[PDB]
Amino acid sequence: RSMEYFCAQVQQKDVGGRLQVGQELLLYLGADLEEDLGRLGKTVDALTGWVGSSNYRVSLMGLEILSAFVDRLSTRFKSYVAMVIVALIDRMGDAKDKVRDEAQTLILKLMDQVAPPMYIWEQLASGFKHKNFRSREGVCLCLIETLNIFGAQPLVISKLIPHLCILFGDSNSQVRDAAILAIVEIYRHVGEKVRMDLYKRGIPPARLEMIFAKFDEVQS
Repeated sequence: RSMEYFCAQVQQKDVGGRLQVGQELLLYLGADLEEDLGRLGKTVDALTGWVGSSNYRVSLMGLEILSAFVDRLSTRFKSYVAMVIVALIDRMGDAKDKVRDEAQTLILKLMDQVAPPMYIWEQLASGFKHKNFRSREGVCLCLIETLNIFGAQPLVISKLIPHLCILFGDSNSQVRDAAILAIVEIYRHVGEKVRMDLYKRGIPPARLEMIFAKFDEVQS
């Protein structure tokens, strides 16, 4: 079976058959894919739709298939990053823990295998303002993981800080706390110049004092 075949199958109106279609595609990926670039794009497009699904089995299966496409395409997946990242930001807001986790894992995989971490972050940073509080928390958690896996050298820290500053004021404690963890982890990697930066961000004084208390407690 071929790409023409899978392109048609993943676009079926009958969603009920997505798991069966997906399993076949997964086996196929594991085993031309790139003989028609248009068809490859339409297939990835459709699977990005599957990631959207409220059925966790389908969203997970879409994530697995996209992950397999990343394994086989590497930097040739770059053209799909924009739309995949939008879907991933939404998915990080999913009610189901495993789904949120697999969404985050794929985002990190893009930074490892498809394009430099900052290229991904230029798109991913849009998620900081998403109107799902779980998505907002997830973007912060991605930043922490990015530092844990790739370090701070690949990123332009000054473009990420202002987003965290907004999230210090979030309506949810879990989002504020994740943003705080993220800024403190930036501090761990970059050092005292992060304090210098944070004085120029318009942060209210009592909040800034609180952030610097967290910095003082960085290893205590």
